[PDB]
Amino acid sequence: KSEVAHRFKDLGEENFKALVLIAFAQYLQQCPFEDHVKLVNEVTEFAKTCVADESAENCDKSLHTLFGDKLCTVATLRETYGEMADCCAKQEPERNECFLQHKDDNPNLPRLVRPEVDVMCTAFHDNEETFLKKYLYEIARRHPYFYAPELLFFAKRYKAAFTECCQAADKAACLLPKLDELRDEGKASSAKQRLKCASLQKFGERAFKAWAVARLSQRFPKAEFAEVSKLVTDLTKVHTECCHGDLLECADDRADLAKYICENQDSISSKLKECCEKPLLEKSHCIAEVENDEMPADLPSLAADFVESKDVCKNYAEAKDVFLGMFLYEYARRHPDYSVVLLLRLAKTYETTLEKCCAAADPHECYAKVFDEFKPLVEEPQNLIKQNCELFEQLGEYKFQNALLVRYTKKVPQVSTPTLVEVSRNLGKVGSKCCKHPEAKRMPCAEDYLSVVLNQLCVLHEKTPVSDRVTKCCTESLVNRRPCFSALEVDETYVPKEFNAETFTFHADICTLSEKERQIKKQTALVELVKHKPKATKEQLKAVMDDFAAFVEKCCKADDKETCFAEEGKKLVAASQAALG
Ligand SMILES: CCCCCCCCCCCCCC(=O)O
Ligand SMILES: CCCCCCCCCCCCCC(=O)O
Ligand SMILES: O=C(O)[C@]12C[C@H]3C[C@H](C[C@H](C3)C1)C2
Ligand SMILES: O=C(O)[C@]12C[C@H]3C[C@H](C[C@H](C3)C1)C2
Repeated sequence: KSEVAHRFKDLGEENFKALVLIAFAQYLQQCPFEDHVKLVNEVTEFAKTCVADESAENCDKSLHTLFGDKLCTVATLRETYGEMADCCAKQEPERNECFLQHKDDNPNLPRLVRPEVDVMCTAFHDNEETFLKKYLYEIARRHPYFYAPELLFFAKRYKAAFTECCQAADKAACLLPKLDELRDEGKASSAKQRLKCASLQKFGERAFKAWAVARLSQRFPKAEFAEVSKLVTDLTKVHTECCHGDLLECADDRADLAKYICENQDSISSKLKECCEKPLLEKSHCIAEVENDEMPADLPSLAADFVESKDVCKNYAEAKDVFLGMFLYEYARRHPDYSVVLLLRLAKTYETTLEKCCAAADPHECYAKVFDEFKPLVEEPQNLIKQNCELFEQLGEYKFQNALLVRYTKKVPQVSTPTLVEVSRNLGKVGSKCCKHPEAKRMPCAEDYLSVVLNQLCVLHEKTPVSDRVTKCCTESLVNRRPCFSALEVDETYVPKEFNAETFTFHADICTLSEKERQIKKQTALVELVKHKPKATKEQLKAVMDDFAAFVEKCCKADDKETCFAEEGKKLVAASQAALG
């Protein structure tokens, strides 16, 4: 057997060459692109020898062996990576483990600049393969733990955006939003992978299994508990392995679970047919994104099994996690309109009540009201969504963002201005996205996107802590994270930042910036204004922002923009200072 031949045949040459590029860029993060292209060509040539004849020299070696051997042939391995060259002195599997240990998650490479649209469209046009591959390389070496097939899926979407937009009348008006959306989707995917892994370390496999029970049950509600339970057990093993970070082992684990699911469609879901006709590379991806199946009609209420039955405490006590899993399965499959975390809150509530009540002489009487305890937990996120979507509709995206900016600056004014801006804007984007869903779809959508916004915040904060309240929210159970953040109040102890005239000076270019860059400059100033006058009322802030808008309208219409911005700017600042007192 030749695993390399098998992979080449299953993936196809184009996918194989792209995944080899990613694999090498993620380990050899400092080698130039042209060196990688040469590694990829040599691996591909060799793979083709194996495709032609699985008995040919070296074709029977394992992928790990061949990949390691290839890394160890890199002439500059010691000069560039130091310790990582010491990996070559090991045999397998120690060698591969040593390579994994020496990938660098923060590699100190310059930020990837978005060039001008015409520059990008010209290069895309002039050498499409090089254009796309080089950026694949740039991103992969900066995100060495990003799962390589997912990276490849994104690359195909980028390729599609350039293909469409570079042939359009207004290239920029077509392309830039598509790049913005793909940037966000990429970061959401990246953050979800990090979430799952840190969660698995920080909270244990039990927590992750509860999450999976809830999510799979919503997705595959016609599946029986034992089937959901098997998928949960395998999914946990898969995520366990993928977090260890060996791409091949992770891929085999994912492909095995995808094969299982596809051979078992009739006992899992009616929505999988399309996914299960895809080639191996895309199958597991497609399954992970499948829409929820329709739930069975005429499912009974949970009262009989979970409250009224004389056997609740007996069934619970004999196998606690199994019985709670059943509860979560039954609740989730009936509620695809709930967030996963909401379902976990309800399961945790159910658990807390059984633990208390099953020790009493009359358990039945003590847990008789447990379903009533669920009502306020469900209503809290439904009501927050309703209120936020109504506010979003009244204000529009930009002013909604500004309302959040003001409120979150007052809550946690120690956070850096850029972070407050980025978070507030992203929360507004969650509003945009999720408020276009009907009520039924709103809570899962908000959970997913908020999870990435709050994670991006928590990552920043953990690297540069500024607030004990934020620390607490970021380090609590991920279940309680969003309610802990919702419980934040205005900071009563904060000392106003001292006035700085430069902070509130604006220049003529603001008139001609993109809407996004103009917005970010205004939002920055708004945060600074709140940090300076954290007790300003909504009326007072609105008066200042209205003057600002008048000021920008007047100076952007003026002939001599530099002097208007300077002179009208000084008048604005002085007036505003006297208003806010
Ligand atoms: C503030 C921007 C988001 C727009 C929608 C409001 C979000 C409300 C939180 C919904 C609950 C998410 C999941 C949960 O914690 O149960
Ligand atoms: C201390 C007073 C100096 C502040 C002067 C005016 C500050 C401008 C407010 C920030 C931008 C408003 C946002 C907007 O309306 O788009
Ligand atoms: O494997 C593939 O087909 C490819 C490999 C690269 C270049 C181009 C666009 C993306 C990324 C998918 C083709
Ligand atoms: O700015 C962005 O979002 C990016 C930055 C680089 C890499 C990739 C494709 C292009 C160029 C746009 C993402």
